[PDB]
Amino acid sequence: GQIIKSIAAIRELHQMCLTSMGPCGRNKIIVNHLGKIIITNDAATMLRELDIVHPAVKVLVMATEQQKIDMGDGTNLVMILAGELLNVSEKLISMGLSAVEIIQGYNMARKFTLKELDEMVVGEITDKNDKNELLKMIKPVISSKKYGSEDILSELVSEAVSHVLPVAQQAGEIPYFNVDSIRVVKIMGGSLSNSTVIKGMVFNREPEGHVKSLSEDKKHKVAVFTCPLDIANTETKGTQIDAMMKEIADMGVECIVAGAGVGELALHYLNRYGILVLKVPSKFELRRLCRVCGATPLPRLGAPTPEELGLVETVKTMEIGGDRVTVFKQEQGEISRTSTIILRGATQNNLDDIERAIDDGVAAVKGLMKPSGGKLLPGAGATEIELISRITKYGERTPGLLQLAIKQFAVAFEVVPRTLAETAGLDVNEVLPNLYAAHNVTEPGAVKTDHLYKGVDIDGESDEGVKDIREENIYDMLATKKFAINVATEAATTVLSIDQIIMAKK
Amino acid sequence: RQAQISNITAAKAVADVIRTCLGPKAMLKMLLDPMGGLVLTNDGHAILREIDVAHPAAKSMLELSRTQDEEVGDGTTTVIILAGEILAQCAPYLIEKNIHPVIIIQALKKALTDALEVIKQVSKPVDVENDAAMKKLIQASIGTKYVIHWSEKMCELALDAVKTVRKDLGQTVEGEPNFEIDIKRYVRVEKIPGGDVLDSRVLKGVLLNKDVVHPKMSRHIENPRVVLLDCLMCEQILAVRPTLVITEKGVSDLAQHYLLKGGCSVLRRVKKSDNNRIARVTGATIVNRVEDLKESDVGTNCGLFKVEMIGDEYFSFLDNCKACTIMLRGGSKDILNEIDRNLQDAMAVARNVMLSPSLSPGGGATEMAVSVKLAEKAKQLEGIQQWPYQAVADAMECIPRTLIQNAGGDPIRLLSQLRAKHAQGNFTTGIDGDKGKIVDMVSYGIWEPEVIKQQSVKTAIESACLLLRVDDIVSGV
Amino acid sequence: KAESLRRDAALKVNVTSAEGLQSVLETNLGPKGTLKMLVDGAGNIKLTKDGKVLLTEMQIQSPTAVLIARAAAAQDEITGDGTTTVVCLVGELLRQAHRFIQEGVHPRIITDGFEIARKESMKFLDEFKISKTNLSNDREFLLQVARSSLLTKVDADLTEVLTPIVTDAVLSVYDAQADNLDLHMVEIMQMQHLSPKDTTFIKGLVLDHGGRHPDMPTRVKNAYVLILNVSLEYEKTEGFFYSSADQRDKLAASERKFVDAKLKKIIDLKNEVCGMDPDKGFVIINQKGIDPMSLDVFAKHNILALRRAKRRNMERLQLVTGGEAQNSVEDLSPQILGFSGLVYQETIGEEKFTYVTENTDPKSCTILIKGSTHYALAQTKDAVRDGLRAVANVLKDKNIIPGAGAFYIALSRYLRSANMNKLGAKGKTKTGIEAFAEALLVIPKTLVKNSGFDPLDVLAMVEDELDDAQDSDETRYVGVDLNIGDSCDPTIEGIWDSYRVLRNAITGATGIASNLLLCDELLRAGR
Repeated sequence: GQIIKSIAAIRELHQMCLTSMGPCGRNKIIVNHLGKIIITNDAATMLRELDIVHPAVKVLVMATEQQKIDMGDGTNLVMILAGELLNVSEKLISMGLSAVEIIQGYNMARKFTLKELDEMVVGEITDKNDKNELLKMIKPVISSKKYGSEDILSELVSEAVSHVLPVAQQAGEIPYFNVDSIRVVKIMGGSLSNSTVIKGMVFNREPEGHVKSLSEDKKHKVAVFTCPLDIANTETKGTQIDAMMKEIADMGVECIVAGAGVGELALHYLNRYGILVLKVPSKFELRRLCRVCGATPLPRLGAPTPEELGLVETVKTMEIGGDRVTVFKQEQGEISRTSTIILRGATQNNLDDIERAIDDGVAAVKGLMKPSGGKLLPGAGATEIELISRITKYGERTPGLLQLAIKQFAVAFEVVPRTLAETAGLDVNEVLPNLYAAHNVTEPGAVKTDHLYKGVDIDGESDEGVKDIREENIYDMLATKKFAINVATEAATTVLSIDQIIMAKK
Repeated sequence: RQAQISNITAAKAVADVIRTCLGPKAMLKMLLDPMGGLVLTNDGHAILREIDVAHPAAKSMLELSRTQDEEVGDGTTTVIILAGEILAQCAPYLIEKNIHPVIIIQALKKALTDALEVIKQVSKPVDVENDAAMKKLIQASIGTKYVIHWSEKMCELALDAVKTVRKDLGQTVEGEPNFEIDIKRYVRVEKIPGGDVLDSRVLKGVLLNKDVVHPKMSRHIENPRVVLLDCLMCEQILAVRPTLVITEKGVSDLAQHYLLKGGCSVLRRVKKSDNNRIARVTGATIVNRVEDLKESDVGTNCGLFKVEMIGDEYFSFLDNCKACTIMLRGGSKDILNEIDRNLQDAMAVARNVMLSPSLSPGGGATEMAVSVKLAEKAKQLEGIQQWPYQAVADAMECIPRTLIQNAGGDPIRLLSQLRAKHAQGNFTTGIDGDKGKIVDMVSYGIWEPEVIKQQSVKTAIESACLLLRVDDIVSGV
Repeated sequence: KAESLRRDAALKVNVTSAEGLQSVLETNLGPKGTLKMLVDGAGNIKLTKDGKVLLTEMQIQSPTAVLIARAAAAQDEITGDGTTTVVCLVGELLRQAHRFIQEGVHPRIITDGFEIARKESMKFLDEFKISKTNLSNDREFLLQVARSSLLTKVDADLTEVLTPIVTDAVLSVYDAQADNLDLHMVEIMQMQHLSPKDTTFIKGLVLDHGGRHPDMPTRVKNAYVLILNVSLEYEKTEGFFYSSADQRDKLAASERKFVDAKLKKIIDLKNEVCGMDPDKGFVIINQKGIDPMSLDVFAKHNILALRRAKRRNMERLQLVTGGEAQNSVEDLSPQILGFSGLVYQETIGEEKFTYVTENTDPKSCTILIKGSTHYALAQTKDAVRDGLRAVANVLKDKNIIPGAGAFYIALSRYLRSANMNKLGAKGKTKTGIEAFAEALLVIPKTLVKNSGFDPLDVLAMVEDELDDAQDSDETRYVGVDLNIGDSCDPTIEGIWDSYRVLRNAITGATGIASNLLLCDELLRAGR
């Protein structure tokens, strides 16, 4: 049985993710073959580092790539749903239900699940781009990464997000928020309260010039050059240095950036006269300077055409955690298209891992864009437990052997409320049966009131049963759920269809 | 938990052996002895007889089959299959869900109570005082025996047997014993060599194969006075007004003529143990020597005395008006023994219906009906017991599954059709053996004594607790 | 402490075993058959084509084959022949089934068709039989029956020898007035020092111990036989003192004179019954011994004298001539003697044997198996023990079946064409209708294979003639011609078969195959 051997393989990565997902989750130590210690809860980082052996794993891993590239969340939702969807299929296999009949069932359930998810909508983010509306989503996204640190990270992100979401109104066809709109840097030392946000670009390299600040005027004009700065060389061969700034400043420039090297006298004179000098090793970061300072790089040398100058409010050199950085930023004007997250933290693993979490929080806001992304679902398995009950109803409505598959299909959605419990340390022999009753009630009405809000208690508030998601404002993104169901349903269908693994001609 | 797992793996194997031993189309099992013997029997008792087991849990599966067979003459493989899957379906609940055995045991007890409710609901009443229907019932219920051509009397012989043994008491003072029957002891069947199966008859009393000493003798005395003696003496006998003289030892001509002169019959070779059986049905006093005969030698409670010869042996009828003796007739003692193999089996069939006047929907309709009724109860039951409660429902589907598998049909699709037939339709929908089709038990009767299903479930859950309650296997002498 | 196959490969094990019993016990079928060698390890060789010998005296390695063999052993104890056809039918029923098993047909469905065919096979058997009259002029048919059973078990040159022997033997035992026959009244004797073609039919009974004295008459034309139980050797009443050679015998002869007075009384019978009269004679066969001098006196009166008789043959000897066993010569009467014809004692240098023939009214006969070697005497002994039961099956059951496989051939045609058109089973069970009819060809097929003739072509030539009968509106009994290679008519050629054998052959083969096809797990007990 190839399908039996495949089940054995997925049991390995199922064990990996089963204990991973959740704010109470457990970290994994990952040793890079190049000599790096990686400790994270991100299963995408895990699978990137995990060598793949059994070809059936290649299906599940590439599935998580579809989720992670196309959606900034859902990594464990794919691995967790997929793991159990194939685990419960072992019962269907052993009951004698053929592979094609199991496949037909999961596809029939794909339609049932998607239609119900549309009915599970509780609220909707009205796209006010307000810090309060952002926090409603940013908090639960930061959750599952660092439990209890949401206060520090929420104030960091929601304020940083307001830097890259400018004042926009009547805008549903104008896209905003590129993933590169928020940069995160690492400064060894300090703690969470030592982190901050800069409204613009921060160079991790120490100040290279001798000038600390520009003038006090608003919208200090700035130049970027592409050609190497030296004594004017003729258009051909040749087998003035400082005169560049005499040309640049004509329009109002206090800051001169050189995308290339610097000539003899200018290295002294550009800084001597109080002008900031910059050369950037990252050429995409030069494209960032086009977005932060608004600077249009001059393709020629020593000829700052007026159209090749930008307007940047303030550029200064700043001290972060004792290690010096150079800041090219905007200030209440020519609003910066990039904001920088200043992470001060002493442990290089927690420091880097905090960045890994904030990177995902940035990605979540990309999904908070206009593509039908405001829809909210009830979190803490209220979506999952309610889906269980509604799926079993479709079983009663469905004649044939498809009834057997639908029944085992609902069982699979218990892995998410189970994982929330096993990681949190509440007895799965008590929390799970209390979840069933909390969501399974006889409502005097067609609208379940306060019974779609029943949650899973991951807090230390000792209580028999579970809590209400509105207490902490725990909502899940509908688009994350809907896309995840599509990925996992098709991914499990793929594994369930593998009848033989044949080596190609070699 | 590892020790409890090993107990589970034991019963799964016991069941896999017995699994396909159920049905008129049952597959045969090959018993290989180390001496080279090979037996293809379909008797699940014989299968369990030779199965050499390792885990003592399997030894309790054997003791379970002994318990069922001793009480209810049927239920052998029904209990082994049912009990094993009851344990097996609980396996992921033990290992994966981390459910403590005490929780699982408590859940099975609640399922037992609820299951007995369903068994009552699906029952069909039958009137045990309708002897004509009891003949049609027992004759069909003993189906597939060697005496089909003689089933008329091979059935009626058992009906007239249980007719009298019925332990009849009913009142609110002591209670209703419900016609408790002991076929082993209370019934003393006297198999008569000679005759044919259909010539077999039923008597009332005790019948002895001890022959008569003189061919001319008082043949019938309606109110005799029986002298039970082992050993002047012939005259001493008559002092107490006797009519029948029974001697333990051999008897000479003098005892024939002297007692005949006074109108007394002579019977020889009757041991004091048969003289005690005479006392059970008449009441004569057992005496050794004739000089010790006293006035207590009486022949009370003697309805009929008969001396007829059958099978080269004269018989002494101790007839009187929880005991009976059947005058079974057979061309040989092996034919008489063949009667037992088929007749006493009918006695169990009648014992079951006399135990409770109720029938069970066969063809597996009982089990699939339980699997549906438990499902409706499960979703209405709160607590962790929602998980183990469903285990019994999945276990009750194995019995109808084996009826399909041994019928050669699709074991998956036919079960799902049965589920829908019991869900929206009647509880009487079962499995046909020959056609392999889903049929209603109204058309294809196969109505089974309910007490078989009641004791099968009771003993299955009982043994399931015995297998789950064991936490380790420890060596000790 | 358990071993079994949760996969159905137990069927692959059982089928593999049957294929072995096929390849072993198939090649012995037919007058074109081969001979199997059983070596007992003590140096004795049993050269046999007989199935019962190959079934009961083979070392069986396969545990499944133990069942097929022991079950087939029940064939001989019911009908007395047909054990090879059981083995072949079983193997092909299992082999044709394996084909349908791999198609997903549950063993039940296959088995039910095997039972449905059994019901149909009984119809054919009763319609195909030829009712035989009880005319004692059936010598032609009885001779033909003997050839059917002999040509199988012997080399076809001993058939011309054994054909009149077995035929005339059973003609003697078969009682008239519709009375039965008793094969226990037909004696089979073992004699060495002659060739296998010398096997002979004796009208009466032959005794082992012959005369041991030079004056014993060679033969008596008209013999009157005495069975004498009196001790004629040295006996004494239940003091002997001699002082010289002269006084020894005077005392012992006087004590033996108690015998000699009976020796006088025996020759007083001889004088009472034709002492000197011509064409009359006196044969003495004594349970006890005869004194050497008592033999001399028996020679004096020309008496054929035998001594130290075996009890069981002596009990027969009373039945042989109809005389009585004499417990005392003083009771010796003239009418006690039994009359017989040619009585002679043939001299074999090992032991002279007494031939007591042309007897009063014994209704009993003896077949003397002649042959020098042990492997030859055994083969012939089986041929006689088998053929006597073959001719018994015909005289007991007046129904004879056209042989040469006409039963197994025509039953194929009737079950192939009619059953589905009868609607006598079911649509899915048709796999059993085909399986059985295809397996019915194992008998006519094996008969051809062992002859060297083309297996397929001979079966085709049979079907062609059977088709002619359909348009000819006549009964044409078509069989396999194992000599020319073509078809033949069993009723013209003389090849016959038994109603009872074929009845129990199909019944048993269905049972053996049904039990094996329904096998699920092979279990180990006591381990």
